[PDB]
Amino acid sequence: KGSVVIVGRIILS
Amino acid sequence: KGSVVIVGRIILS
Amino acid sequence: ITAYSQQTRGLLGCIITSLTGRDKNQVEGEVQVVSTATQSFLATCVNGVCWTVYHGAGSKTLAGPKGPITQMYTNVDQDLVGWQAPPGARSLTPCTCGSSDLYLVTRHADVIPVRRRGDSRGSLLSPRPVSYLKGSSGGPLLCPSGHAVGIFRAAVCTRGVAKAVDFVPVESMETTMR
Amino acid sequence: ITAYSQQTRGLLGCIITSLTGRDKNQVEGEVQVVSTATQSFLATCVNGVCWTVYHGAGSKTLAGPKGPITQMYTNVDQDLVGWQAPPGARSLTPCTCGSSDLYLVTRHADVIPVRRRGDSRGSLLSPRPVSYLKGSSGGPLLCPSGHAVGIFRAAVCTRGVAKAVDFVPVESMETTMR
Ligand SMILES: [Zn+2]
Ligand SMILES: [Zn+2]
Repeated sequence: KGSVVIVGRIILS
Repeated sequence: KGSVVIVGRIILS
Repeated sequence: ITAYSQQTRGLLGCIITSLTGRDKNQVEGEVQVVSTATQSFLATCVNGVCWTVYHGAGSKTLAGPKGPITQMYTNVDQDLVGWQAPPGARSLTPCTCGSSDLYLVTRHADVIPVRRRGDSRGSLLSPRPVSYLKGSSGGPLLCPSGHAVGIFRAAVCTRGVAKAVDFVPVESMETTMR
Repeated sequence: ITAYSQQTRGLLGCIITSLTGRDKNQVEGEVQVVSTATQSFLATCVNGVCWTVYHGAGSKTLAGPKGPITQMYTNVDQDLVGWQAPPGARSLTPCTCGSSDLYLVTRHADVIPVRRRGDSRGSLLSPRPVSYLKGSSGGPLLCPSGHAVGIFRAAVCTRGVAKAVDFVPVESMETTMR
């Protein structure tokens, strides 16, 4: 089946 | 804009 | 009852099929999972017509085999909307049995038992969190036999917990079709 | 506490990566922004595991460096689903240390104050429309120390605006791991 896919990130600071 | 598309299904049993 | 999901398109096809309006695919099952550019919910075929909720579909057409299909119905106040069922489209038969023992078949093929608390509500015996239900409005509510008794409109939440739900009675869809 | 969103993919990337199921790019950051065909949401690593909400992911696999990662954990009743964290992920460490001062981080990167009002309850200071938290399900709730107290499930909203948040508490994620 189709997969979830990381599209970007939120970098904590 | 556009139409509502059937994206998948749920077969009952 | 039991049911299973089956993806039939990815983003690129939803897109293309959203702009050309023509769905060149075989419809199967009874409840389909549909999408727009900003939302995905369910739609089910009762009496040869694809019902869904107004807060999802709104007034858009349904991409179909010869081009987009126009709404056959539109009860904005009832939050109901419908399209004539395109070729095939297995259709659940109206209730008959008046069984408080309802069945909510969620958008991920999950079936969860619901106890009819009346004309248009049904309590969840096992009170799940409200978010579980996201993307499942429009889905069917059956009774042990596999008959359609409604369309999931909204979960009656309390402190983020979906204690019960609200469905359009199939009798009301019928009144419309009258 | 602060955050800055970083896009790493686009349509082609999601469409192909979601087909092959193999993501060559490298994970980085505590909270990644994931996406399927119909919806986009967030995922946050806590204790070396990619936790997310069941409504958004269902039972799909994550596209990974060596192919599709199967879900390691799946706690449907709490709308939770977690994958074994891929390399490059700076995992967060749990917390829940009596503090009632939380900070919800959204998918556009805005850290908003949530006063804990229970175990999975938390009123906001600054009310926003339900429209302001769409696509942030699966986000993390950070106490002042920068340690995760839970995963955001959905806004607790009253006819229009969002008042509180319902979250799966870190503790519950810990017990699900056992
Ligand atoms: Zn019946
Ligand atoms: Zn802390």
